[PDB]
This record gives sequence, structure tokens and C-alpha cells, in this order.
Amino acid sequence: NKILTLISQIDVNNEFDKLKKERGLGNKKHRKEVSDLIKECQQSLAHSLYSWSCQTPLNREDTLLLIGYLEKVTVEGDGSLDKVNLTLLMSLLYCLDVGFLEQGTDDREELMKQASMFMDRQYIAAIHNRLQNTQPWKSPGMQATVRLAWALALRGISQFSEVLEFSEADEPMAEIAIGGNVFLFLTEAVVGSESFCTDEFFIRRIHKLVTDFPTLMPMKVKQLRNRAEEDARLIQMSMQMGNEPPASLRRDLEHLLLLIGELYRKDPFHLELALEYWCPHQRPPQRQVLLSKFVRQMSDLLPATLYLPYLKMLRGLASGPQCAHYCFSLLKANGGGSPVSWDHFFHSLMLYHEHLRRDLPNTDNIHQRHPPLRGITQRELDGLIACLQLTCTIIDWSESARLALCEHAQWMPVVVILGLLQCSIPPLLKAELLKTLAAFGKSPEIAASLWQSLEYTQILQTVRATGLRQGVGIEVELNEIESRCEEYPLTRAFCQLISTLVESSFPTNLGAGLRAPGFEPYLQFLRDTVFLRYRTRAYRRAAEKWEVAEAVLDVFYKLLKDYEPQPEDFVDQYVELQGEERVAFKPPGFSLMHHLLNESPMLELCLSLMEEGVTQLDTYAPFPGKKHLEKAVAYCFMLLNLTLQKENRFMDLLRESHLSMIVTPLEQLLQGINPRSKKADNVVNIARYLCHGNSNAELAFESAK
Amino acid sequence: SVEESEISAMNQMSWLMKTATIELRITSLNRQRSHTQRLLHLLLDDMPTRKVRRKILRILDSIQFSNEIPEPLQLDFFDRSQIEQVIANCEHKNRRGQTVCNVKLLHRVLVAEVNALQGMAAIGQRPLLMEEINTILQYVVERNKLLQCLHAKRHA
Amino acid sequence: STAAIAGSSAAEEMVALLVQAGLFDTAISLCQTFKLALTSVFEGLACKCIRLQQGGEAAQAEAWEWLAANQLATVITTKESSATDEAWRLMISYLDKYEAKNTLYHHCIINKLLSHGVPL
Amino acid sequence: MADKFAAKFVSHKISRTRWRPVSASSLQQPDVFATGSWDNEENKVCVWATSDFGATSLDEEYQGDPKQLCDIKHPGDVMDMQFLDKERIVTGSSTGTVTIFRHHENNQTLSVNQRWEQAHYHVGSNMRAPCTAIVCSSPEIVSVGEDGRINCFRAESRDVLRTIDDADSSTMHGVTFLRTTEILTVNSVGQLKLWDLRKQGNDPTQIFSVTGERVPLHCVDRHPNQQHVVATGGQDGMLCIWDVRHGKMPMSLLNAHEAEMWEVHFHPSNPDHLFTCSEDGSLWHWDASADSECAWLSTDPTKGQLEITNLLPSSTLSVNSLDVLGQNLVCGTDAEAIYVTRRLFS
Repeated sequence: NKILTLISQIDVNNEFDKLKKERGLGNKKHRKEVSDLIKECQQSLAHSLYSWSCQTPLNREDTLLLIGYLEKVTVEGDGSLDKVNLTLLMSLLYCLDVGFLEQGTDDREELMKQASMFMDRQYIAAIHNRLQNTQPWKSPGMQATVRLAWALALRGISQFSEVLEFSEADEPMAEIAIGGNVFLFLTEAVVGSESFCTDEFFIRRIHKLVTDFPTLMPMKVKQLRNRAEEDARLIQMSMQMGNEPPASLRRDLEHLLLLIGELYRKDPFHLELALEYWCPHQRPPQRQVLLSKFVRQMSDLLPATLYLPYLKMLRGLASGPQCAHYCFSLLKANGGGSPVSWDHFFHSLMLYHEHLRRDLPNTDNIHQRHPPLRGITQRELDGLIACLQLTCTIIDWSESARLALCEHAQWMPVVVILGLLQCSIPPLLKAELLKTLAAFGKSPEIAASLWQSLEYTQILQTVRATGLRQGVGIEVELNEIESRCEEYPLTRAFCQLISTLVESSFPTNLGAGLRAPGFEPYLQFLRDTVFLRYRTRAYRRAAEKWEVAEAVLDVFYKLLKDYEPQPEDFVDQYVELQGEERVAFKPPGFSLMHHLLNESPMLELCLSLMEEGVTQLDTYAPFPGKKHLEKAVAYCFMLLNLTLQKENRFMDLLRESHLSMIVTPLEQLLQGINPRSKKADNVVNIARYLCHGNSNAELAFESAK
Repeated sequence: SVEESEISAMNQMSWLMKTATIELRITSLNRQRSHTQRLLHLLLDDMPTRKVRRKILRILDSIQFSNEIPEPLQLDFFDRSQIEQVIANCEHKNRRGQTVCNVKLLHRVLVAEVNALQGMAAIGQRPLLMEEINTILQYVVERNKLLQCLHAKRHA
Repeated sequence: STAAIAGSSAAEEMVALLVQAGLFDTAISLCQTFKLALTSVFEGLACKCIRLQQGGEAAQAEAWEWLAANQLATVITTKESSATDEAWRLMISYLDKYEAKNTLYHHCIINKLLSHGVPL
Repeated sequence: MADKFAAKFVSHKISRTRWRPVSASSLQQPDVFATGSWDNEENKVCVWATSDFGATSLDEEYQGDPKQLCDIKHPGDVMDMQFLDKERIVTGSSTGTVTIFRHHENNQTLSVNQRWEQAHYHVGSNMRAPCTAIVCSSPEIVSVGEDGRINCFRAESRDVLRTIDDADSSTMHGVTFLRTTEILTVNSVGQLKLWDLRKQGNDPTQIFSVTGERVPLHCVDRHPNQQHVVATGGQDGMLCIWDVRHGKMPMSLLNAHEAEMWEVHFHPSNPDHLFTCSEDGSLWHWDASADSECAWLSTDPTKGQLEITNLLPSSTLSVNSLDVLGQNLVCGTDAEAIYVTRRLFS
């Protein structure tokens, strides 16, 4: 009573109506500190109940109080239980949690005597009556979910002793729960919380709740599966004759497949829990066999409507390396025709590649019309994307799968993918293709061959051909297509690719005969384009603006950090290209560094980015992109730091090499007054980052340094 | 009693020394008797009040002017006298005037010695050489630690 | 690990993973049985020779493991040479011996070579 | 603010001014510009420097008058001028000729590199009828004229690659690239016209116009980063902002000048700044950055206070051209004067 009441009421009310009104909390700092202390207090109190529930089971009156509170709950309209509410919820989950009854420990009788929700017929009746009420909670989903858990419990209690009257009530309860599409609320509202990412015991409990359903009542589960598949097929086919699908459709299986995909998608604990999806210690536990049968049974005669949810399910199930390998192989062999096979994936890509190339217009032909470009339908597009994402996830976690897929003689994935990239499709598909390439590139030699292939394919136009000039590549797509759409997926993916490739080598001689060596062009491109933009180019999504900046600066940073110079660098040569001597291409970083020791905008821009970072951080407001900014600014400061050392060095060498290049000390650059500011606020700002030492310590350290 | 870094404990003590020294000097040059009184009184009265060795003598007792010496290096494939010469050589003078290879010479010097020892045919004997270089490393490390501890004690 | 993945392998995933980690004999054998003409072994060995000639210390320490996993039919006759010369000698050997009527040969080699820098 | 510019007096009307393009990799500020003269049987193209080749002091107030480096006499009256690259200057002539000049920096000379003496002409009569505007995208050149024609050239081709005959029954005054194969033109009847070079048809792809307004368009510029945002100026002194994807009407109509607006330019590297000059003798700097410390497409009068500054002294002479590069601005006038500042934002 006291506990909950206190915590909740106090905190919320007080803050919202006195402190959010009067703002005694004053400084953008004081307000935050007070806000944090209040939020901490709420969280510590919620945790206290949670920690208790994890130990002590709850008495009849205390449990009813907890249920009474949860009946009124708003998951924030934002669609995420805030760090506090999520915790209250998992606490209730543990209260109810009956998972300790399934662990074969010689202490079962003692533990049964200690669990308050064990010896009181009135406990089960009271909870059951409350959850059966069509007074749902403030959140019908709440009534639906707890109901279902109590129902799985009822289902087991038959085995323990002879408690099997309430077994009947489980099917209707499960139906009500499914009708409340609990599968949707758990997916959007619970895991929606990024704080769910934190508690290992949240994941375990929900894992037990999800694994207990197919283990304790699979008969019902199967009934429902088959029912759904069939109904779907029927109505769909009926409409296909000429009608539109009935508005009364409900794809809980798809929601179920997405739920499985989202639940294992990312685990903070990283305990490789997904292992439950794989059956090779244990002589295969019966549970593992049944689940594996579930995964295989769902792949047999897959309706077109379940194709996407199934892939998403597989995608979620291939986390945790062991799991990677196992599901990998499983599916590979299952395809050994099921719409989900390597033959279907690569044949489909090949067909699209052949179809899209034939629609090409001959230069000799004047006015050419396609038999109407079969712009890959949106559904087909979503399907291809889902397939590539699944491929990317599998190859990211399994090195064996990555090598096996790349060396396959019939699929030739790298050739096909690079071929498709030379075709035309809406930017999202291109982005996914690049991600898939990035996943293939986490393996060293493939990278060497890939650099050569990229130079030949002139995805990025290295040397202008037939007066190509502007566009004719990613540069035209960026300026004409992405800039109009005010979204930049292609640019980001390209930066990611470059970043990954630079990690495996700043490679070397990238193309004789064509240009004249050097990683020079890519650099120019990157730099110019993206920085300019980073400043001015519309962004439908305000967060995208900072993502583009982050991606480019990441590359700059790696090029300057990777560079080391030994006397040959300041010696420079002029290569004869098409009858004109051109200074060749010094390393990435000779160039990077020359540009930092003078006030080329880079610096300015770097200094401006730092100023912007501190101004935004001083607002303490929760804007989106705050983290990204942190990372970027960190990158910036690190750049700066290395710079001084290597600075002494180069200056020195520079003085020895008699190069007419004038460089200025980094400290002198720091001293210089900003032109827009018209004062020496350069230093001032840096500092200000020390004020955020609690909030951002990394930045703090770098600053002090 | 920073046994951890007898070095640290020693440095602590040193700085404290210089400090309290100039302190008392000037306080007395002035005339502040009570101050000076309490100070020296305490510092010297090993006599038990309300044989308790005087604190100045206790401080001297805590400084051991005798230190242990490293097990002689043993080489199966390798000359000892040569390794001692190499240890003597690459032990460059630290800022305190101690001859120490420090991470520098150690790491790079050890890699150079391994490169010099060519063992082509008998690949089979490799694990041995590996274990052996490890001990050499341990020893040079101990020696350097010791030299450092020593300059510290000197200044203390 | 790949122990488990060998539990469902294939006639060329194997060849590749193994040409991967040194073992330049076991694989010339797996190939000559399942007759599948092997230029990936010679290109990969040429890549290891190039990386060694431009390799760091750590690369020299790791190289003794894959060099020992072969003999080198017969070793030596005089002045020593820090690997380097080691893999180039396994060359002359795994070439002149295992050689073919057509071109698993000069061409594939000259190519990976001008490909990554080399006065031949 | 009048003390920021040194004014040089020369006996030559100034119509066009352009900065020499700097390499994006250069930390060097723009230092060289070109000018075209008009109002004469024979006019000249001049090249100018703002810095003395040799002052290494970072701390001396720029009181430097711009120095003429070289000139060349051009037949007819100069109309428009652009740099194609660092060595090549393109001109449109009142004779309807398009000319490429080559600048030989080592010898400080100009030479005729190529010419199209029949770029612009009236169909049928064959009388001279002026090349009014040009746009360059190396190696491609587009010209427009009083004959209503659009010509496409390539710098290395002696022949005209494409002519769109009778593209406009009215004089075209301005042309810009929308995309690599698409251009926009403006004409004496208040129309903005979009067009694709690749398309065989001479008809425009789209036509935009103010409803109930006949007013002719004198200038057009494209936002550097946002290929759909366009500014235009008219005989009424109005600044019009367009989104060429949204409707056929301007997004904004802004009262800018009292008389005809001759030029509008976005700042090439800091496009939150825009510059305009008029027959009323004024030269305005527009700053859209003032709320941050596309802003031009803000329809919210409460978000984006434009700061507006007249840069010239009151009742100033006709300002026929401006160009802006980094901290530097140059402009040319009918007062036989070139104005230069090197500290625009100081």
C-alpha cells in the first residue's frame, strides 16, 4: 500500500504540477538534476518492488493492489513503458511467474510452500475473475496478457497433483488474448522500451512465457495455426478470382512471426538464448525437438501471405553464433519448390537482372518504350529486402555461412549483387544491397577482389568517360534523387561500405591504366559532398541530418588515424595524364592533414560542429540524434588529439623537405577568433563540454586532455 | 605502508619531508613557539605518554637498506654471459640515471634476439624456446623494478 | 566450430576454408580426388607470400605455424632467410611438381602478382 | 558598412562580374575575377586581381584597389560571361556570337579558342538577334537569344549539337540547368519554362507563370544544394521563390525593390546568404541564417527572420552584376565603377 502509493503518486504529481509549472528547477542544469533525481527516486522505488517480487512472492492483498495499479496504467501514448513502467511490469511478471515450478529441483515442495500464490483457492478465483472481466485495463491488452499467463499456469497445474478444472478456461482465455492481439502489444509496447534492452531477467521471463505456451498447450497452438493458414488461403483465392480481401482478416501468425523475430533480434545479456530454436548438454530435450519441428512445419507449403513473416521469424532466430550456424544449415538443407530456397533467391535476382536489362534502350534506337517497366511491385520489393536482411544477419554472425554462400558456383552472389547495383531501383533496395555487401566484406581476402571489382564497375565514376562530367553514378543519385526525396539511404550505405573496406586495408594500387593509382578520388568525393551537405540540404527527418555528418566524419577520422608518414610523403611526383602533368596522389592523410593545419572549412566545420554539439547538449532536452552527435564529436576530438602529435612530426619533416607548404600550429588555430563569432570563443566552447562530464564523460576526458 | 609501491610510499614520505621542513623553518624564524613546540615535542618524544621508538626512528626502520637479488639466468641453447651483457647494454639510463631497458628495449630487443636465433629445420623445438624467452623477460622486468625502487629509496 | 559445420559440408566450401588456413597439402589432395582443377590454392599462396614480404612481426610469428604444416619436402643448404624465401621455396616445389597440361600455371601467378605490386 | 569597399574609377560601363572558380581543395580565398563592359560599339573583357601577388601579412586591412591584369577587345556589345574552367571564359555577344576565350596565365594573354558566329539569329530574315544568356556545364554549353532559340554546344565540337527552333515566340532572357539533360528558360511574357534536351519535341516539359501578371522575368537562380528551389526577379522588383515540384505558382512573393531587379545570386558556398541588385541603385544582402545561431522555403513568418542589409550608399548608380566567393564580393556598375570587398561578414 504505502510503498506503491507513495512512490507513484508523489513523484508524478509533484513534479508535473509544481516543478514543471514553477520551475524552481532552474538552470538547464538544475532542472535536469532535479528531474534526474526525481526519475531516479521513481525508478529506485519501482525497482524495490521489482527486487522484492523477484524474491518474495506477493500476498493476497498486495497482489490485488498491484493488479489495481496496473488496471489504470497508461503505457505512454508514445508507445513505450518508460524505464519505470517497464520495470513495474516485469515485476508483476515475476510475481505471477510460475516458471520455478518447471525447474526439477529437489526443493520443489519447499518452494511450493513458500510461494503465496500456491495455497489459497481464493487466489486463483480472484485473479481469474478479475482477468475475465470485460472491464479491461487502461489497456485492454493488459487484461488480455495476464489472463493468458494465468491460463498457461492453469494448464500445467493439472500435472502437478490433480488440478485440472481450470484447464478448460485456458482455451477461451487464450482466444481473448489472441483477439486482443497480445502479440502486438508485447511487440510494440513492451519491447518498444529501450530499457527492456537492459534487464536480463526481463528477457528470461518473457522467454519462459513464450516457450511455455508451445510446450504446455501446443495442441491449441497447432489448431490455431492450421486454422489461420487455411482461412487465409481460402479467402485470398476467392478474392483473386476478382474480389478484394475481406476487411475482417486477422494475421496473428504474422504478428507471431514478427514477435519471434523482434524478441530475439537483440539481447543485452548476449547469452546466446536463441539456442532454444536450435536442436543439435542434452540428448535433444523434447522441447527443443518440438520447436525445431515448429520451425520446419511452418516452412512446408508456405502460403504467399506468410512468406514475409516467416523470413522475419528466421531473421530473429539467427542471432547468437551457434544459432547462426545451426539455423543456417537447417534452412539451407530444407531447400535441398518451397518458396524459401537459395535456388529461388538467386534465380529471382537473376530474372530481375535479365528483365531490367532488356528494358534498356539501345543508343542507336531513337525513342524507346519498355513493355512498361515492371517496377518491382512494392510487395516484391519488401520481400527482397527482407531476404537480403536475413542474409545479412546470417552472414554477419556465421563466418562458415559467409564463406559457403560467397564460394557457391551457381549463385555467384557477389557478381549478381554488383550487377543489380548497375540497374535502377528506388534507393531503399540499393541501401539493402549495400548492407548485404557490407556483411560479405567482413572477411579479409574477399575485400581485395572487391576493391578491384569496384574500380572496374565504376559504381563511383573514378575517371570521366566520353565527357560524363557530373552525375553518371552515385554523385548524380545523391544530387537529383536523394536530395529531392530529402532521404539519404544510399549515401549512408556507401559510406558504410567504404568505412568497412578501409578497415581491411586502405587498399593499394586501385587501378593502373585507368586513372593513375591512389585512393584519391574517393576521398575528394566523400569529403566535399558530404560535408557541404551536412551543412545545407533538406532532411525530411531531422535526425538524418546528423547521420550523414556522422558517416562522413567516420571515414575522415579513419583515414587520418590510419595514415603514418615517413619522408617519402612530402616528396611529390607529377604523373602525365592525357598530355597534362598532374600532381599525383599523396596519401589519404598527407592530404587530410594539410587541410587541418590551415583554416580550410574542414576545421571550421569541425569547430562549428563542436560548438553546435555543446549548444545542443546545453539544452539537456531529449532531441533525437543526441547520441550520434556524441559519437561524432568524439570522433572529432580524437581527430584533434592525434593531430598535435603527428603535427609536431610533420612540421618537422615539412621543414626538412623544403616543400613551399605553409602550415600553422594546432594551438595557434585554437587561439584564432571564429569569423562568425568575431571573438576567441573557440576555447570557450571546448570547455563548456566539461559541464557535461556527468552526462558525457568521454567527451569530458578528451576535452580535458 | 604502501607496500604496493614501496616506491609510492617513499615518494609520499619525501615530499612530506621537504614540506614540513621549510614549514617549521619559517614558522620559527618568525617566533611561533607553541606551534614549534607541539610539533617537535611530538616528533621526538618516543617516550611513552598519554620502549615506544621515536617516530623519526620508526621512519628510518621502515627503510630497508638492503635488498634481495634475481635468480641467475639459465640457458639450454644460449650463452648466459652474453645475455647478461645484453641485459647490461640495452638497459638505457632512465631520467633518474637508472639503467633500464624499459618496455622499449625490452619488447623490441626481445623480438630482435628471437629473429637472430634462427631455427629452421628443427621446428619441433619451438615450444621450448617460447617458454625460455618468457623467463628472460620476467627477469629483466624484476631487475628494472628493483632499480626503480632503489633510486626512490636514495632520494627518500 | 567448423567441426560442426563439416557435419554438413560440400566439395568446394571445404576446398575454400582449407586453402584458407595454410594447409596447402591436404587440399591439393582433396582436389586431385574430386577432380576440380585448383587455381585458388596458388592465388592464395601468392597472396600469403606478398603479405609476408610486406608483413609485420606478428605475421612472421603466425607464419611458422602454416610453414611447419608442411614440410618443405626437404629443407635447407646454407644461410637462413626468415621465411621469406621459405614460402617462395614451397613455391618452386608445389609448382614444378603438381603441374598440368593446360594453364594452372604461369598465368594465374603472373596475374595475382602484377595485381598487387611486384617487380616480378 | 560603406568603408568595406575600395572603388576603382575606369572609363568603361560594367554589365557582368564573375569570380574565377577556386578548387574545392584550395585553402586560398578567391583573388581573381573577370568583368564584361557594355553600352558601346566595341566593349572589353577584363581580368582583375584583388591581392598583390606577394603580401604574406595576415594582419593588414584590405584597402587594396582591384588591379587590372589583362584585357581583350570583343566585337559587338558584351551581354553575358561565365568561366567554363580556370583557363576558359565563355561570352555571349550582342552580335549573337558565343565565344570561348583561353587565358594563358604564364604570358598574361587572352586568345580566341573557339567561336559560334551563328549561335543566335532570326529564322527567315537572317538579321542579327542577340545571345541574351548562356550556361555552362563542362563540356556542355547552352545559349538562349532574342530569336527564341535554345542552342546546345559542346566545347570541342565545331557544329551545334542541337537547336530547339521556335522554343519561345518571345525573347528568352535567362536559362539554367535543372538536371544534366533538362533546362529551365524564362521569357518577356512572365513565363518560367522547364525543358529536356534529350526529348525530340521542342515543346517545353512544363510552363509556370504568375496568374493575371504579364510581368517579364529578368533573372533566375537555383538553390545550390536544393535542385527544386529557384529564385526569380521581375520588372516590378519582386523576389519570387519557387518549388518546381509543387504547383505552377511561386511558394513566396517578397517585396524586394522599388524598381527592376537586374540580378539575384545565392552565395556559392554559404547559400543561407543571397544578393540582389536593382535599377533603384540598391544592392541588398539577404541573410537566412539569423535564427540558427531550406530557410528560403519557410512559409512560417514566425520562423526564419531574414536579415536584410543595403550594402551600397543611398541613391547608388545601376548595379549590373555581382559575384560572391567566400568572404569576397565584387560588383560592376554604370558609374564606370567596380566595387570590391574582401570582408563581407566582418
